[PDB]
Amino acid sequence: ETAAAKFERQHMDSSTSAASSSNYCNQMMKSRNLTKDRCKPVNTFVHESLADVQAVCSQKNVACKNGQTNCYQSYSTMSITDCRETGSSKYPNCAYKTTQANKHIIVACEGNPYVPVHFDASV
Ligand SMILES: Nc1ncnc2c1ncn2[C@@H]1O[C@H](COP(=O)(O)OP(=O)(O)OP(=O)(O)O)[C@@H](O)[C@H]1O
Repeated sequence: ETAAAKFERQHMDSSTSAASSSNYCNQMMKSRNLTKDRCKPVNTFVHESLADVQAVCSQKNVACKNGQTNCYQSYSTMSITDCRETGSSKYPNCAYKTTQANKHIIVACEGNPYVPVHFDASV
């Protein structure tokens, strides 16, 4: 699995313009293998074309949280959904608070082609 393909699986959801229910996260985290070896604590999904998110690799260059300079912030807010684990969730019954938002995404890019491999933050 390429880092790029991995990024699409953990972070991308073109299927829908946003989460409708408070249990998007439960379905999505399970169905993308994010709750397989353990319950991943937090995970953001992005509801935009794969082309709109890839285009972020030549938008606003900013400093990554780990110190590298291959991070880029989007000029536009984008539709995102934050999944956060509930303290009353125990593997294997992973449970998640769904949160819908419009924020700028920050991603790290790499490769030829230069594509997103890492989600750094949203602002
Ligand atoms: N500037 C960077 N910061 C962090 N990771 C980076 C950076 N640039 C490239 N990467 C690469 O991205 C890959 C994926 O990182 P990671 O597993 O944290 O992705 P993620 O989508 O952030 O996962 P999570 O949702 O668990 O935070 C790593 O193999 C790493 O080499």
